[PDB]
Amino acid sequence: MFHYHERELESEEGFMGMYDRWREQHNIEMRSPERFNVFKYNVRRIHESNKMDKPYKLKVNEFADMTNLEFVNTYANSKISHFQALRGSAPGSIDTDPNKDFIYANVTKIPDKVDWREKNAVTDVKGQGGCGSCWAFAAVVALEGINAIRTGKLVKFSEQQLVDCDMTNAGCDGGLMEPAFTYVIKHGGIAPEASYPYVGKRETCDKAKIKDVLKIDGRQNVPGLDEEALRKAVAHQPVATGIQLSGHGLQFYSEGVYTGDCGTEPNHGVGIVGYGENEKGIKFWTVKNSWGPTWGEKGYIHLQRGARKEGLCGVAMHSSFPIMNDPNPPKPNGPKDDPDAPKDPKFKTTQRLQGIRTKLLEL
Amino acid sequence: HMFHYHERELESEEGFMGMYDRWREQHNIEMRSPERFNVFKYNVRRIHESNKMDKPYKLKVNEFADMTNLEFVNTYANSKISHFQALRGSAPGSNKDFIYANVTKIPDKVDWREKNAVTDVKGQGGCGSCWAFAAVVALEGINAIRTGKLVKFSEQQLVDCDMTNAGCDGGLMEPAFTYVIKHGGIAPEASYPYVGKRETCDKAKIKDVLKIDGRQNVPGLDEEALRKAVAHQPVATGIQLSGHGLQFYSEGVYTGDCGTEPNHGVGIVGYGENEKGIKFWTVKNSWGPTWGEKGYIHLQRGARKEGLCGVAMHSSFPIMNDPNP
Repeated sequence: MFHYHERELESEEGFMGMYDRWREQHNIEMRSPERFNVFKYNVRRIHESNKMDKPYKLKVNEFADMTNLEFVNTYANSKISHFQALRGSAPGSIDTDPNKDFIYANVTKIPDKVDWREKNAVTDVKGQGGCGSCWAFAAVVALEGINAIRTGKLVKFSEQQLVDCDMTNAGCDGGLMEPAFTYVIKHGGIAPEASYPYVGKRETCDKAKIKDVLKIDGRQNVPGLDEEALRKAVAHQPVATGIQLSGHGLQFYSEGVYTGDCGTEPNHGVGIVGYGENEKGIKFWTVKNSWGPTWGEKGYIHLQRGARKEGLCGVAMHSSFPIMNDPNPPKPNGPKDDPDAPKDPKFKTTQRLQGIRTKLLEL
Repeated sequence: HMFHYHERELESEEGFMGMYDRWREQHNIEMRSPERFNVFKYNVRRIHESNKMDKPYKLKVNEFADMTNLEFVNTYANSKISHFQALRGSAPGSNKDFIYANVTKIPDKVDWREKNAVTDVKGQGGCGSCWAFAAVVALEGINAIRTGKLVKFSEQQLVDCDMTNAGCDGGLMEPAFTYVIKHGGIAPEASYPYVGKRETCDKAKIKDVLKIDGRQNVPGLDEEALRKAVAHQPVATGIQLSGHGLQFYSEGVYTGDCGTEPNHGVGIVGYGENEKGIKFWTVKNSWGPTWGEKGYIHLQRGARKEGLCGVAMHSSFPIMNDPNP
C-alpha cells in the first residue's frame, strides 16, 4: 500500500510531493498538470470518504490519476446490461420449459458462510486490461470453480478462447456470460489458460491452442432479483454475474464491505466465490474481480448482500453458472419420496407422477 | 402525454408485439426490429416490475422504450461533468465567501416555476450540452428574479463560443458563467437559436445580452448550503441520471439507486417535502416535456452527504448583485 499524511493536502507543494511519490511507487511515466489535478480530485474524495463512518475503506491505488469516466471506460466496459437488453430477458424472468427449472431451488441445508478460495476452487486474481472481456473472466471463474469441485484439480481456464472463438458475444466490446457457457457446450469445451494464454485484445480463433478441454453438461441462470436463490447457487459452486462497478468508491475500494451507492445497470462481469456476515452484522458477497491483486482486498470485493431486490450494484440481476452433473447426488432424511408428486407441478407438460401406486382397488 | 397498457399483454409474445406496434404508432417510431422489440420487452418488464413495488416514484413507457440505457445515456446524458471537473477543477467540498452563507429566514418549500422565473422545458438532443442547459436555467432564473421579465437565453451561444468548455462533448457550468462575464454577456434564444450540434461562434447573433456581476460555487457536500442558494435563485448542478429508473421516471420522488458521478447538468428550481414525509429537489431537465413530470424530476433531498445522484457535489450560480439588500 501507499500511505500519506493529512498536511500533504493543505499545500500545493505538499500535494505535488505526494503526487510524484505515488507516481514513483506505482511506476507512472505520466507527470502532467492535468493528471496532477485528477490526482488531487481523487485523493481529496478518498480522504473525505475515509473520514466518514463507513463499513469500507478506499486507498490511493494505481488508478489515482485517472478520472472515473476514464477508469470505467478502460476497465468496466463489457456493456452487460446493454447486451442483456438486445438479446436477453428482463431480470427475474421464468424459464421457456419450466422443468428444467433451477437445480438448487429445493436445497435445504446450506452454510451460513461460504468461501470457495478455502475449498481450493478459486485460482489467482487475474487482470483483463483495457479489453471489455469481463463476461469471459466471470464465466471462467464459474468454469474453474465447478471443475475444481468435480475433479478435485484446480485448473486455470481460457478467457482468451472465449474472446476469440465465442462469436455469439462481441469479444473486447463486451457480452454475456450465459452465451459463453452455451459456447463451451456447443463447441466441445474450454481449454486451459496454459494452452490458450491471455492477450488482452481479440485475435483469430486458433483451434490448435484448444486442447485438454473442460466439457460441461449444461448451463442455467439463477432466478433474478432473488439474493437467496443466488446464495443457494453460490453454496454449491462459484456463480458468474454482472455488476455496476462505476464510481470513485469502487475505483478506489480497498477493504471492508462496500455498502456505498451504485447504479443497477451491470457493466462488469464478476465471479461470486462466497458470502458471509462481518462482526458489525453486515451481510456480504465475496466477489472475485479481474483488476489484478493490486485492487480491492487482494483482488476481491466484499459487496453488501441482501441490500436491494436486484442486489447492490445489480449483483442479483443477471447471474448464471455452468452445470457439471453431480455423480453422487444427496442423500433429508424426510419427507417420504411422494409417488403422487407430479413430474410437472403445473400439469401442463405432463400428467405423469414421480412414482407408481402399489395399493390398488378395482376402480 | 401518457402510454397505457394492460398486464395480460405481457403474458404472450403476440400481445407484447401488439403493445410494441401500438407504442411505435403512438410515438412515431419508424423502425421495427426483433432487437428493438427485445429492448422494448426488457424495459417494459422492468417498468411493470417497478410499478408493482411500494415506491415513492412511478415509471412510464415513454419514447425511449426501444433504447437500451447505455444507448439513452450516451445520447442524452453524456456531458462528462465529473470527468472535466477532475481534469480542470476542485474536489467536491469547495463556506466563508458564499453569498447565502448567513441567511436565516428561508422558506420550507420553494418553487421558482410559481414565481415566474422558469422557462418552458427544452430539449438538448444528442449533444452533450447539458452544462450549457444547466447554466442557462440558472441565468434565466436570476434575470427573471432581478428584472421581473422572464427571458429564454442561448445554450447555443455557450456551445459555439465558450472555448473553455468542449461544446457537444461536455463541460462545466462554472466556466460557462465566467465566459458570460469575460465575453460581455449571453444573448436571448430568439437571437441565438438552438441547433443541437456545435457551430461557428456568430457574434452577429449575440445582442440584447444579459450581463452578470459574478459567479459562485455552492459549498460542496452540503444540501443545506444548496437549499439556502435555491431559496434565492435556481442553481446549476451536475447529477447522475444513468439507469432504467431514471430513463423511465414519470412521477413521484425518485428515491431509487444512483451513482455519484454527477456527469449530467440540470437546474434545481425548487424544493419541498411530500405528504408522505419525503424531502425533495425539483429539478428541471433538458429531455423535453415528454420525460418525467412534464420535463421535471423530484429527486430525494437530504439522502446522502453528496446528495442523491451527486446533486450536492458540483453546484454553482450566476450573481446579479442585489440592488436592495
